[PDB]
Amino acid sequence: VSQLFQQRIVRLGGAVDDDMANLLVAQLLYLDSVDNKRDITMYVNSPGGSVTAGMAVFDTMRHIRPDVSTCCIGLAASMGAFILASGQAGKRYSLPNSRIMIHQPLGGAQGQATDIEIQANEILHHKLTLNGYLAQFTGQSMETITKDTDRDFFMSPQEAIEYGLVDAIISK
Amino acid sequence: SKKVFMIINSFGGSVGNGITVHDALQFIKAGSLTLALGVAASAASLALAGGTIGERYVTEGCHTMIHQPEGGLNGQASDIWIDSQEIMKIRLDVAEIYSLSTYRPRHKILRDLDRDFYLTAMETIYYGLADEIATNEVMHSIVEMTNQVWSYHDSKQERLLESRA
Amino acid sequence: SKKVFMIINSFGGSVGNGITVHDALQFIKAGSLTLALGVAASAASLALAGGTIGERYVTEGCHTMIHQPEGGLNGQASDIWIDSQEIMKIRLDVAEIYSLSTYRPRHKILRDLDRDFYLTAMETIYYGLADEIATNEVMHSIVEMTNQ
Amino acid sequence: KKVFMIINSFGGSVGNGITVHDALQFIKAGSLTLALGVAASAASLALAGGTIGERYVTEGCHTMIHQPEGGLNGQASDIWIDSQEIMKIRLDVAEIYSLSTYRPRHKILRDLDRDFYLTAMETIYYGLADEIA
Amino acid sequence: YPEGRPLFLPEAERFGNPPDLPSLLLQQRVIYISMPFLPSVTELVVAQCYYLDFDDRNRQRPIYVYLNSTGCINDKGQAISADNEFYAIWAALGFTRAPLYTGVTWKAQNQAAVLLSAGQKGHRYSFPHAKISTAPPVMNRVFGQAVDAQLQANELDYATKYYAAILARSTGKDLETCQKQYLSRKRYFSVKEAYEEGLVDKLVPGFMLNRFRKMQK
Amino acid sequence: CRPPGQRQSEWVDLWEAYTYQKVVFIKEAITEDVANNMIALTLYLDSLDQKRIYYWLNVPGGDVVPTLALYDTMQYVRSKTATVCYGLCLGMGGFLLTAGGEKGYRFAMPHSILMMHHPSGASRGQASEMHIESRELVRMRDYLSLLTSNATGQPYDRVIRELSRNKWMDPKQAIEYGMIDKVLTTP
Amino acid sequence: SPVVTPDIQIGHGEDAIEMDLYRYLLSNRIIFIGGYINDKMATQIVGSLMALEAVDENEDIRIYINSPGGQPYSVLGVVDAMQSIKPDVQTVALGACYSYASLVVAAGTKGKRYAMKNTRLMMTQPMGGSQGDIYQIKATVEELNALYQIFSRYYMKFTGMNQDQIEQATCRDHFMTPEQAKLEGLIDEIIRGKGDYTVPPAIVRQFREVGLVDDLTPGPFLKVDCN
Amino acid sequence: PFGLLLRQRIVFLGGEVEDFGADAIISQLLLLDSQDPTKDIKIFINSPGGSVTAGMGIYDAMMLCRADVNTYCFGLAASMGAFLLGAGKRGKRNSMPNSRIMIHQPLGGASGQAVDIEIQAKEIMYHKANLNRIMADYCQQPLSKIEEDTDRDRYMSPLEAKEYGLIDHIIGGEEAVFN
Amino acid sequence: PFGLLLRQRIVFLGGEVEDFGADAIISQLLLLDSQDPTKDIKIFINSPGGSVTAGMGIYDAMMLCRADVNTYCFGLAASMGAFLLGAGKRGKRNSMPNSRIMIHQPLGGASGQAVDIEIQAKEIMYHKANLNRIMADYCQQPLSKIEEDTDRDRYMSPLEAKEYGLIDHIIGGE
Repeated sequence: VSQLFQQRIVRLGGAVDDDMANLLVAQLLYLDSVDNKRDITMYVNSPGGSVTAGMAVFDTMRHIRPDVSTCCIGLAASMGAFILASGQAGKRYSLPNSRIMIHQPLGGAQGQATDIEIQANEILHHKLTLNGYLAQFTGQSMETITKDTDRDFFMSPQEAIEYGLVDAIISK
Repeated sequence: SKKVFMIINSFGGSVGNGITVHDALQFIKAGSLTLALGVAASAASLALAGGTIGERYVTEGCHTMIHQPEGGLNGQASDIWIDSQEIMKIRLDVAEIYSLSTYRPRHKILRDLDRDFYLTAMETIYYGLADEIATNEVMHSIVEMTNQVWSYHDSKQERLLESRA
Repeated sequence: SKKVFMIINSFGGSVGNGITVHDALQFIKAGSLTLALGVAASAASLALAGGTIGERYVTEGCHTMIHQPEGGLNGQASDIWIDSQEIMKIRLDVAEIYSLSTYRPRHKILRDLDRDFYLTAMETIYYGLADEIATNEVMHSIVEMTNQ
Repeated sequence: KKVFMIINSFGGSVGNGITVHDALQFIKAGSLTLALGVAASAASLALAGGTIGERYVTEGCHTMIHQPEGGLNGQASDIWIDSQEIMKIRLDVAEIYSLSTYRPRHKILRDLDRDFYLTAMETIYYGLADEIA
Repeated sequence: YPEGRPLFLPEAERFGNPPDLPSLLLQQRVIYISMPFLPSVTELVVAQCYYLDFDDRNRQRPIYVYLNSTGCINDKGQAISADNEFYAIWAALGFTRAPLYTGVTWKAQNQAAVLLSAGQKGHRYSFPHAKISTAPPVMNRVFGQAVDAQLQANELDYATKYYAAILARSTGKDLETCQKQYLSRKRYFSVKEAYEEGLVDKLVPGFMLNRFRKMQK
Repeated sequence: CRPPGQRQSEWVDLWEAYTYQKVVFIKEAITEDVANNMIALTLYLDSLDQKRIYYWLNVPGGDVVPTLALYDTMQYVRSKTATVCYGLCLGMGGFLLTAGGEKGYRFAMPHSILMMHHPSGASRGQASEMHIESRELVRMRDYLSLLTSNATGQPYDRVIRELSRNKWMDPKQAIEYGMIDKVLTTP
Repeated sequence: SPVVTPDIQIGHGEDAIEMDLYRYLLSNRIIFIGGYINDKMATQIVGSLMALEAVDENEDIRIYINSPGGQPYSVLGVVDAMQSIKPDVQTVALGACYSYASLVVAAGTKGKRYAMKNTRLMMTQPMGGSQGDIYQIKATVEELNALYQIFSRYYMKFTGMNQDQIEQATCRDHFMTPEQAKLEGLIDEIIRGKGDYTVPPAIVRQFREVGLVDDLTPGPFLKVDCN
Repeated sequence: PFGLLLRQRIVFLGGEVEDFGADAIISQLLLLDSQDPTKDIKIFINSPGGSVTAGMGIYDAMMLCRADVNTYCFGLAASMGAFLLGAGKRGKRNSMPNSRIMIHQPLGGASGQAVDIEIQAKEIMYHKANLNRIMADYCQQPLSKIEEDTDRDRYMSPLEAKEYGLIDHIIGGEEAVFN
Repeated sequence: PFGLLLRQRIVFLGGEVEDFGADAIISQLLLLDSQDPTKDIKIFINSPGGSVTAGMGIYDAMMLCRADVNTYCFGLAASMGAFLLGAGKRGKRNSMPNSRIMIHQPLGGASGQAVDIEIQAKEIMYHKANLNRIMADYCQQPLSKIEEDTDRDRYMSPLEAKEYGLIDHIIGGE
């Protein structure tokens, strides 16, 4: 898997947690430092993950002074699809038979009754942060993003272009 | 007499066990009084509505809850479609009993079964799951109602202890 | 109470327990009537053959499964040679019971005992493990004789 | 009137043997102790705690005599306090046996060093029993 | 030395009520099955019909059988028991001269469902919100050779032939019709369309809705 | 103790035969479930008659909170009590020896193993609630030492220094320390 | 090895260090089969067979087999790939063979099937398990009959025996000595030591079946009358 | 070893198909297409199953390859490898003469909310509908006949796989195939 | 990966702060000051918390070096990285606009005697009073409001963290 590092390809595989997010931004610090003109293509394949782990890789891609390219491989369930929509307009690619799922992220509330209400406000703040940023990436209204994110909704790659998740597909 | 007095206290349980104790209280010839205490889950709210209309009471501390049918599914692709349609039949079943007993249309109840939501004592009388608020005053009537129906069997018990002595 | 009635409905167990129930039914002076329900395993068919010949009843849904007993344990080299001669002697011991009660030859019992052999209600009467097909009348006389 | 019990034990703590020892001398009447099979350290305290002249033993019975055992773990200070506990318990059960066997106490601590087993013959010579049943 | 004769309802009414809840149901000739078909629970139901046919005076009162179990197949799909245990149930229940009134509370999974239609015709009682399922049975974990899988295929061959013979006598269909309709796939049945199919006939006796009682008042 | 006995004409269990004879037996450790049966037994014998209650202990240790439930019922009742020791009382079981019967009613066998130590506890979580449970364990430590100082006549400053570490007593030292009253003889 | 197995290799040179033991033996056209034959190591033996195919098309690829069994489809994929290559394959049997490793040593070319003196060979019908409904029970017996019919005509091509001798041998658990497997046609040459001609007890039972040795004259063989 | 077959443009698909094992084959498939878009790529499929999400990425990777692909089936092909067997170029599909082919629908578990069950119930039906219409293109078979053969959980010998349209050629001259 | 940026003084506090995990951070911190004491050392923060004595070991080791210290927070910092976020000097404490800042008091542990409970009680009472003196230094906040902020759990946005004194700048401006 070391041959992809010289071709400026990073791999987003499995559920995103703290040690994977530290390794993923470490590869992003090196690929922009060797060249600030060529893009970085990322193969996203994730079934979900933590709330703060997906937000730790979202902001560092916006700091890359050249654009990036995101290609869906197989499936992105409620955490990888947010990484797809945060890419550059005109560089969001996907497989023709892939799958895009948009859902609110998982997360628990362990502690006191005063503690579980003050930490659920952060989850309600995470829902306004995720749906607030996703509405600016797809160009749709604020109501339609908060309407379908409560339950799991799978999206075909053909209907993902008209909705605004991806920009094009690689058929060849 | 022939009255049946059941107490309602359950925070969980399967949805199918609540429908069995519902129709077990329907085919009784005499009346039935249901008193809800603590909570009313999906198995307990069907037992609360199974009583005779006019004798259903919910305390201020009790909280009625409407829950979707939870189930465990495992099989092939042909077997995963037939049992998931049964969940649509159970959701049609618990919305039917909630419609015929609470004077409510089926469309407004089915807009409540997609998400779990807890109810209070004031929303229980407004929806129609109960009839009166079980305050401290009407609770004294429940004490005197269960005293006459138990002394009707205890009067025969008092005659058997005196005959044995 | 000159006759006893024991309903046989079990999946069977060890072969040593099936020997004791067969030897005890052929020892008492009173009659022994055996009726099977469901199946008759290796520990249960010895109680089926342990009854007296003439009053062994099986129903239409009744089956019969005959097989050689399992066992074995871990040990030294010569310790396995001792118990393997015992399992071969127990397998010949249950073959003597099936050849005496059903009047079958000894070489044909071990051929059916080599594999898991299942029997229906029809071929159990033809083999010799039972006597006739049970019905309502063969057990209506059972429940009325035990009342006095 | 006279208590009659069967002694049969192969294990157990010796602290429970002191509870059944003092309970036998609490009875005003005599006691008949008849040991069968195995007699452990908790069982030999009830065997020696009976009345002198009525302690029976069979031909195949044996008596296990050994020091107390315990499990110690924790801070450094309470190990030293509990080290004197197991020492004086071993000195307590030596004085329990010394009231019946009429032997000097320094020879019993040498037999209490390791595990000590007795057959039916030398049990009478060591004073744990009286005669053979 | 005296004989321990049993007492029945024309004789034991002076000895008081039974203390435990299964003994009230045994005096009322009602068998309530709330447990799946385990080897522990099948021994009591054989002794129950043996007790009802022991010293009954009239021997003509209908026996009420209330079933609520998974049969031998659990919700996950594996076999917690085998299909041969049901053959001891129907041979012992149908022995008595009394008619068999069968009822269902909630569920009947592929072994209790064929016993539901096996009762007396014209009195199949059922709750109006129960679930009925007829599927072909499965076998437990068997590790054998090629000829060992053939003899296990013959055991399930006799299972579909015996279960369709009960449904042909109840619903009034052919032998191959009940194998194609019921014993092919894992399907489910409601209460309303099972009356048109022929599984049940009526509801429980004395059933009345609490809202329909308010309409009378 | 599994075979039962008789009271006057019928079969009754051995621990319940001494309950009618006003003798209480404690053989297992002091836990939350067995302490609910002991403090319900003290109120039952107090309602019937007013005589001296006998407690035979075999406690090898236990918790702190259910032991204080049995200690407070000794002073609440209007009857008298007497604690007699056979076997061993370790941990909080040795504190119940000095519960009542201070006026010459604390008996013990000559080979009883006694044990006195400070109580313990464990509760983790937030650092702010760790200060509150530390105040509860401190207030339980000195209060348990104040009751042993008044019952045995020992000074309060000596119980804090000695019972903080491991301390074991034989019945020869239990007389001079005021922990027991008399020693049981052979009859 | 109960706790750990160290890397038993040797690489030594005057200037550079060489590879480990299994990499050096693979370069000399020698393949080792060890452990359970699952789907993971099945691609290792087939993939090394395709690696040495592109190096040379005429040299004899040697495969060393030492396995107590394996998956029935994973051991099926190594036989038909071994028969669909250009050069001949010299098979050497190591340790024991339990109903799947005895097939790959019999699948070698004629005249190159070499077995050792104390090798254990075994041939049986394939096993399996029943699963669920009767539509899968009938699929299971049709699968076990398909695996039995494929493995039946494998031994007919490599040994040249009759189908009645295979059904009488694979009915129960039959363990074969290489002296007995040489008569059956599974192997081609017996490997012995420096004049090692000891008689195994399977041939002493075979000599008792034909009437060459009795209890009175046991000969210079081991004792067998202790049954 | 495996690196000797990589420079000769031959990859291996062995073991159970997982998400970690999916992108390892996709990353090396695009490297061979960028090096030489004219030379064919030979694959070897030996899989006893896999997920329907990661298995479709291998099918889209072979459709993304501009060069022709060659398939080889050895060992097992159970419900995922048989779909990747026929998905290659027609006329260049070979296999072993005794390898087994299993055409069956994928599996899946469902749990959770009542609205959550009906989403994944029609999702695995849409996966069943998409896998049937894709496999019916290169087989030259009608849709009603190919949708009922995948319901039967019975393996397929390579003798009847040739006229079925799933495979083109058999290595061995088509006489070594045993029934 | 991590070794390709370790030569330019890049420290990643990934994962939970344990006895072995924090020791790898301390042992690499002494390497960077010994080779060059004039250039700055960058420390990245992405950790959901950790131990009390181990997480304190990163703060005093960063104060041991004589060079400059830059600290950046990625994702979530829960009472161990958030205390280490403001541990650097003023002016070079930058943070991401979407990173969560969690303020929480540390935990404790005791198992033995009741006199061993009060030893660990005053041991964590000393650690609570220690960090309130440190956190009030680089934030210019009084001790009255900084003790109640550590009482309850509070997830803080970097918009209000700039005026609180914990961070200094925001990367990106918005």
